[PDB]
Amino acid sequence: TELTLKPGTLTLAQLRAIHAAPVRLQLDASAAPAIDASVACVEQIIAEDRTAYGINTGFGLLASTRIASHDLENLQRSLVLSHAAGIGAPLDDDLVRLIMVLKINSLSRGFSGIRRKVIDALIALVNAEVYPHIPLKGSVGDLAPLAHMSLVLLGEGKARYKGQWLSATEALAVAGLEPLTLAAKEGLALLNGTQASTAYALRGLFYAEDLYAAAIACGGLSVEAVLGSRSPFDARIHEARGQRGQIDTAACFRDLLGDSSEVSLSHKNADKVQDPYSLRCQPQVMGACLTQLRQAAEVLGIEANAVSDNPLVFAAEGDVISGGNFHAEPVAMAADNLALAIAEIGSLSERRISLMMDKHMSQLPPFLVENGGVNSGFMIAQVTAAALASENKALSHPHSVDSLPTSANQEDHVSMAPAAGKRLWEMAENTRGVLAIEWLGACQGLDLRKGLKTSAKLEKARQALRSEVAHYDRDRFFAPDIEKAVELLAKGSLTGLLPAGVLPSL
Amino acid sequence: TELTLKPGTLTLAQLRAIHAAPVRLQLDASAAPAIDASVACVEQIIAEDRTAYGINTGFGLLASTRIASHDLENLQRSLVLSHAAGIGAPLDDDLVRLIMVLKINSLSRGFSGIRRKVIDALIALVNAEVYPHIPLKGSVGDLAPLAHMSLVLLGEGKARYKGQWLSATEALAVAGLEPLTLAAKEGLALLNGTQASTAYALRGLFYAEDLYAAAIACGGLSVEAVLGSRSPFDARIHEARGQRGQIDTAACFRDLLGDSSEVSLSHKNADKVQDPYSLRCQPQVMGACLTQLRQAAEVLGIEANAVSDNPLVFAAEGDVISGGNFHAEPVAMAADNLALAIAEIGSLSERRISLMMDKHMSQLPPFLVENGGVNSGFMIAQVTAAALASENKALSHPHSVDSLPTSANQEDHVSMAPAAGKRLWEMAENTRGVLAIEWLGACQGLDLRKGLKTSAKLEKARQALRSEVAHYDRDRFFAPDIEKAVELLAKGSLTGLLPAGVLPSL
Amino acid sequence: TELTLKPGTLTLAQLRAIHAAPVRLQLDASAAPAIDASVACVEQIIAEDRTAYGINTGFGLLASTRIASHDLENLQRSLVLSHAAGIGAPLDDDLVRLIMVLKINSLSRGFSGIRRKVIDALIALVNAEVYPHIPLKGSVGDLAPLAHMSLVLLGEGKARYKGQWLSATEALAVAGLEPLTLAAKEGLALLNGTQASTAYALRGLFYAEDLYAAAIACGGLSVEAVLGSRSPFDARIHEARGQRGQIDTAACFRDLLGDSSEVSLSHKNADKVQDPYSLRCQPQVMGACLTQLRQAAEVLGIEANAVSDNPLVFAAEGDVISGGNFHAEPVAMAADNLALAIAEIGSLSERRISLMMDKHMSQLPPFLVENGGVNSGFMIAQVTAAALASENKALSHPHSVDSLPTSANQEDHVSMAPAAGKRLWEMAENTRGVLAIEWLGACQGLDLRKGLKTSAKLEKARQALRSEVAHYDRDRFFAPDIEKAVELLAKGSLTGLLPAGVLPSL
Amino acid sequence: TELTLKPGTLTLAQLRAIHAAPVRLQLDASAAPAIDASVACVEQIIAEDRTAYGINTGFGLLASTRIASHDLENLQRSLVLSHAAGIGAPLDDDLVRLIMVLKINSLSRGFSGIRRKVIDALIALVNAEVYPHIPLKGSVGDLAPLAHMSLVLLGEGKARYKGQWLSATEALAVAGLEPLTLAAKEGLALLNGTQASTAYALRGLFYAEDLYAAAIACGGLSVEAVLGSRSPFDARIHEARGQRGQIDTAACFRDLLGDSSEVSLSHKNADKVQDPYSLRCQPQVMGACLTQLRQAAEVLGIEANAVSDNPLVFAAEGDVISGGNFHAEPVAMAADNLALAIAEIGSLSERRISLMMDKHMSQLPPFLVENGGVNSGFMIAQVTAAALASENKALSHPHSVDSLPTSANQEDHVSMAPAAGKRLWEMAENTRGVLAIEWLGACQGLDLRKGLKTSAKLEKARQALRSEVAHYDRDRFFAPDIEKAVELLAKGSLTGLLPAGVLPSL
Repeated sequence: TELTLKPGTLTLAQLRAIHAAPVRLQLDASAAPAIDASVACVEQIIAEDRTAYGINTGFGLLASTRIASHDLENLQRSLVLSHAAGIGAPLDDDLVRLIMVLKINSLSRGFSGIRRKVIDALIALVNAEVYPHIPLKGSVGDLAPLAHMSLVLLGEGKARYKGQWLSATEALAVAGLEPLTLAAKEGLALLNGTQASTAYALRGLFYAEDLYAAAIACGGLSVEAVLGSRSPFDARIHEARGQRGQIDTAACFRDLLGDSSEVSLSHKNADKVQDPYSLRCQPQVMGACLTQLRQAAEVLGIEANAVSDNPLVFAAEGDVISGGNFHAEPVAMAADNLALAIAEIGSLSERRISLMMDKHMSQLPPFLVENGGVNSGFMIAQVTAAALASENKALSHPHSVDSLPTSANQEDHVSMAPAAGKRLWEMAENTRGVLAIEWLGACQGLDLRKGLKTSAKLEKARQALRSEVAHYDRDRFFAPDIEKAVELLAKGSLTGLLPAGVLPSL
Repeated sequence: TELTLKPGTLTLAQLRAIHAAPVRLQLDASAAPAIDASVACVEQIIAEDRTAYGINTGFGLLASTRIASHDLENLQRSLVLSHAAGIGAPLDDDLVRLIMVLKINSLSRGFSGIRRKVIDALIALVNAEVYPHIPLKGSVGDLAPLAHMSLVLLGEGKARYKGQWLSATEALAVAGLEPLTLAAKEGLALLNGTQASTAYALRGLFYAEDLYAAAIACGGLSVEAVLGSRSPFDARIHEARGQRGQIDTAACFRDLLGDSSEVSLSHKNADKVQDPYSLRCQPQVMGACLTQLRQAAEVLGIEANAVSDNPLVFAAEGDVISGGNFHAEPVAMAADNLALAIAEIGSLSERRISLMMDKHMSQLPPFLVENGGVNSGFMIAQVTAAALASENKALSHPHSVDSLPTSANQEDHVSMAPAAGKRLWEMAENTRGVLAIEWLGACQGLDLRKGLKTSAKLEKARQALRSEVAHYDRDRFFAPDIEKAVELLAKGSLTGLLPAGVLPSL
Repeated sequence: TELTLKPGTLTLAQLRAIHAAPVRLQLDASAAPAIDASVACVEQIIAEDRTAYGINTGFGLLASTRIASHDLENLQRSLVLSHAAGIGAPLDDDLVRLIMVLKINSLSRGFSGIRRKVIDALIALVNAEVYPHIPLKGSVGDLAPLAHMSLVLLGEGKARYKGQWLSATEALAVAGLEPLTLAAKEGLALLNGTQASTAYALRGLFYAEDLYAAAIACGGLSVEAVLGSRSPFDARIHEARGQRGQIDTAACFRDLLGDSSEVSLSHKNADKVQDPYSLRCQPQVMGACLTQLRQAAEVLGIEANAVSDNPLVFAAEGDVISGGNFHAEPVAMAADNLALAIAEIGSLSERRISLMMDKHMSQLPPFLVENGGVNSGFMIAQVTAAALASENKALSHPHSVDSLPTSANQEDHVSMAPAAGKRLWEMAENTRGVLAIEWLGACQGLDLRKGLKTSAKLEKARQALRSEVAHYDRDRFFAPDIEKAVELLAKGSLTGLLPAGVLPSL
Repeated sequence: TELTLKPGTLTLAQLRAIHAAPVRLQLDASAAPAIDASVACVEQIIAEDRTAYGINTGFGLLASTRIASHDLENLQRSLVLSHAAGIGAPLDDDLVRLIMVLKINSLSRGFSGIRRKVIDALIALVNAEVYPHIPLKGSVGDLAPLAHMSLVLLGEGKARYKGQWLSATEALAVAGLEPLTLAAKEGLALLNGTQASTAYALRGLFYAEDLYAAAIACGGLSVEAVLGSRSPFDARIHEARGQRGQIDTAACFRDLLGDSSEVSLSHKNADKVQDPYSLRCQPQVMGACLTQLRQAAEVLGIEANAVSDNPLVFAAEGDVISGGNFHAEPVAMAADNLALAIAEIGSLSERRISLMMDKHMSQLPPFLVENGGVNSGFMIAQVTAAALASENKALSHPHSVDSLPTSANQEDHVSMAPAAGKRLWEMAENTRGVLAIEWLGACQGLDLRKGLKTSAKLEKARQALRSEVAHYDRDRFFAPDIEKAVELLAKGSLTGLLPAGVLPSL
């Protein structure tokens, strides 16, 4: 993607694209005025020998002590070095890229007092596909990960280029840069903010959306496999409840299923025995999940565009004000909200798998295999789905309700947004595995309705899976089939079946 | 309140009023057409000897077995009796009233096929202030509590009138009624639905709103008590982040605090040392809480108006359709969302109490008492606040992520909405106790700034507390002071200070 | 019970008896030496004008400031008054009695420096059945509840006698007492300690034990009702695993079931189809629960006898030492351990109920009723059991992992033991309701095996229930049957069937 | 380690050694009788044309259908292939080795009916250091991971040798083996069992023990750094409480600290101001943790030796019995117990870090650095410790309280032991990072007490860290210091300071 960025206007679709693939960006000309004007306000404070906390002061004893020039340049470097105190595995380059772009976006709104040259150095790194090392853990909601990113600007730390670690000076040279020296306010502008928290949660959102889309297709396949009814999806039921998420979800099921299929007609008014809730309550459960993800997306899409550093520079009035926008509470809650959605998408899918395995409910052979007292079929795949779904219950415990006071009680309440967002990634792996197993089971069950077809889009879902995984004719090593179905889901194989304009970023 | 109900149009303010106090209601004339038309559709199915699941069938063996008249009347009674299988403490009358009104509202939209006479019998009970016994527990999201309510219509169960338990026949007579006999579809119309789940969560919402309002006033008092700054509330900071909850929250703080007060001016540019986050990040944390409660309120206000029984009768087309609107998933998630807000309101307040107790941070005597090596002052009240805030972490664990399959796997996924909503009530007691202690502490600390006043609305908060609880001059039995402050908060003493149009139902 | 107490030697059976019913106690003569000797050590410090923290110092500025006599008497009173800062519902008298006896026991070990006269005043209150008001909440693990108890000794607060609240002076007079004045160290000896935390957790233990016992009988009934096998209980299986809890649990099942019964013989080698895990894995699951409760009981039985105040007086060496025995961490963990046991007893029972409702698994009519397309039978009782079991998952979240720093970070890590123990009470109500429903279902199912009997002890369980609740012949109001079964379980109706010497306190 | 295994007698020290490093094992001669005798019992059933579930039956339709020879060999292979349905990252070789040895141990007790040749093939793989691929996820407590392990015996799947993946036939050849054909009962003997669950939890135990040991040394360093007292560790305090974990923990602190040190003497009766609980309540909190880990270790050490497959063969009586020993409930609870210990070790350490950063409490410069309004020192390392400690609260939510019914409700209650154990690994990473930061901080703080030494063993802890990480003289890139301290802890640098015979496996 090639982006001429109007700061503060990134959409969720643009954020998904940044998360998914490399970007080339530059600032729109309209960004220059406010960026340069907050720098000029900082420069005027210094030229006028005024003292402003977080501009030309120290910290602590010196918090309203105007320290001298000399000390102030070095102070920026000391802040980045000492604050780069994170730990844990390195983030992958896609996430590092997203964090860098979010930081560029926020700074480029012109309230932070950082030189346009420093912003353009971050842009050069993005454009060169040079990604600073950022460790996963340490932020309480994002001094440490943002300090690690910023090290490379100073010629410290390391960065990844074409999958290999480079020294910061080699990495800068790849991007056409040499090490920079920071000025007043720039250490705080780079280190204070919510961009790591927000990126972690946005990744969770995009995963939740991918899983929602796949679950509409998988659930439609499972309805067909067990001769379920389309009547639960009737628009009038959903209008009468009035829940938007459910209305839009039922509309997606109707789009994928259509009014009837060869399978449904071949079993006619089938419906003589009411469907289980894991089928018939899909609009209600998946709709609640959709509302939850939309809740979270609204908060996260704002936060991606937020001015989140401190103190803020209001050049139009000539004011520098210390507030609290670095506190990532809304991000932490958005991530905890997303956990409910990822968990319940998986729970409902796991119950549909269980239904398909139950001969009294599925109208299929037990465990979806012919010769069933000699073959186990899908029996243990169903157990794997149970294990994955169960893990998500404990993982749903909220992080936004915890806090510890850091630094002699001044940092006396924090968000825990990073932990909240990061756990969504593993929840999403769990739900993706459940859905992969459901996909496998429903395609197997439809195969056993010999020669019959489902709807146009659900046949595309069958064809996608059968390109890699064969019908289960007799017991064979099961796990490679699950692995392949998971990889197809992770690559977005089913996402394009969902109607446009339903999910926040799609 | 006197209400001429247009079904499906209840507002959150009206729901708060129903929850708070008795009501007298009647249906608007415009409700009659659809109510009577879905009854006529049911009557036409029976007159035409057609068979329709959930109208004139049995269940199970007989699910598409048109059973005879005789059996069908008795079947309604057998359903109510057998389904009234709840357990636990009786609900209070305010909550029973809310459940009854929600059921009236939903049925009166005309999609359920229940006689207007049966709806008007529920209305007569409400109007007579006769409240069926409903036990707290048993629903998985609301057959059992709604069956208990419905017993009284049949002359079974018991009901409360002027605080005393009456037999159902005495209770009906108070309301001008005699026992009714139910018709086709009416047992399911009464028992299926989400009204208990929704009422439990609405009570949680109203509590969360009450606590939000009180926390703006308490936090403003604490800012003043410790000589905190107003600069964190500056509108430009909040506009620059762009989070609506935070913008509106900072506007509330500015309204209550004003630009300056005698206390703030008497300590002038005070601000020489940055405020702790529990003060300066109030817009960010309380704003995240406000967004969360607004999230939940949107879902709950829709659900209060929802058609939530099954099967639904679409008289305009002549269709009866079985779906899943009884599944309370969105309510369960809304309640889990509210838990985050109630917990974090309390956590932030508890940190402000801790700040006030800390002589290095408060600019007040340790533990808010004079003669402090002989007097303990607020030391153990602060511990009580810690205990209450801590309990809310475990209580925040979500219920919406659990389910058990009931009835031979047909009821194979449920919401757990009742448990999700009910736990909010105790969370709210915990946060109310924390805020009561904060109120006490900040008024004590302001008293120690001898003769100085805070802003107009915050002085009203001081006066409200000091009408019941004196300045703490020397150690005395502490707990009665906490009890009185809690009761004042529970009665809404501080709610009217908040600007109108901020909280969903206010 | 009449007890001549050798301090520090209370057994779990004695603690159960104290919890269950009134007591009359006196100290054994052998207690006097150490009690009076630690008082004499305190008196010698004061006579020698020495200074000892927590004996004759203030707190804070004065922590190693020997304050004068005068101030020291008043200081004790100020501590009790200011520390009585709890909130919430009053504890019931049984729990208050247990707390008082635990405090008597701990102080009477002679390490606390409190006059024997003050200990004997607490004993007089117990013996007179006069129970101070103690509010439920406020301790973080037990200054506030122990301060509330202690108020009555000073003629403050209130106390319950024959179910009515009395002023402290009337309450003291009932016990033959007049208000006391405390001496050096006595305020801390009364207020510091773990007795409320320990009592809350002991109540949880006793409930868990009661539920374990009832669950062996209910599970044996359910095995019989569905024609399950006795082979899973064979001692050789359990010896081969080697887990003690499971060995002892299987021995209990064999004792209650016997080698065969009329029902089992009438269905002979029945066993042709393997039993579900909720039957066949009872030794494994219930055994894990038994080990967990034994874990907790070992810790709690020690803590009931612990010296838990501070500073401690070692009269034999002449030393007063400040440590940390008031920290209730081990109690908090014991309570969290008990939560796992209470939850899993309930989960396994709920699955046995579900099995009995499933015609494909139970060999009984669906929902345990004859005429089943017209009668719903136990269908909604099973839903109530699901709701109760589900609630226990969230309630199992541990409290021992939380802490907040109280009082300017000196009280910088606390246990949250009170919250951990108290939540067990509601978990136990939930599991008791599940077991009540299982009891009802299995007796109903056995009735449907017309004229057949189970084993001697399981017939006693049937007779106990059928004395209050009839066979379910046709749909009727269900809930009163659940209520009666719960009350029978709460009264210990099934406990006496379990072999002696299995459960810690039984 | 070279082991002549007496089955069923492995100690926790031996299990630690197996987990830590390669092993060479053979069975003791005394193992042969029972192994061969249960095979002969299986052979006698087949020779006698008897039918025995799980020996010579099918499953399902055929569960008491004696299927023919032919089908029975192939049935073993079909079970392994179809059951190898796990997903997720491959286990590391140390854990695979532990699982293999636990399976060898359990089978070699002679109750499973599997040929000694098959056991010796697993032994050959261990001895050759050839480790089957086992994916992390899928078991609900261990068909799938044990099926994956077993694939390699049949010449399927893959195995790791010298860090590289080999085909199963190459891997077998490395071990001197060719593919095997399984006999009656052998597929179930290999696949049923608790060895993966038990290995996952044992790894958690060993980590918890390593962290306990490191935390005694780190906490002793922190006591010294802030001039804390040794009086809290006095044996008489701990004897008077009577909790064993606390007694043994205080004895460990006394051993490492000694009666006095140069630092403690140089500050003399220092003690004039009481230490915070994070120091003075170390015996109480760490002792509760020790009891918890000992609880868990007792259960896990039994389970490592358990006969956990099914059905079991009792050759002495000639009986084959189906029970439930594959249900890993006790392991799941042991793992949840360990979570409390790992969490609270980390919480207490994080509070000691916070104490060291607080100039009002530490008697050290703020943030442990000289020149502190220009240098940030340990400020953000402390934030990293807060983040890690906080994550452990949510991760402590129990898995043993969840279950889903798998396979048409026969598998109707499961343990979730694998998830319970696996999450301990990440909890341990979190607590290890906290302790690494504490180690760094306390060594820095002691350095600032110029030229003074602590005790003999605590100086060894200082020397170990200072071999890799220098004194923090001025701000520098912080994170590499944390990384090095974590690696030293992970390698057991501090474990050998703890007295022997305290921790279960040490």
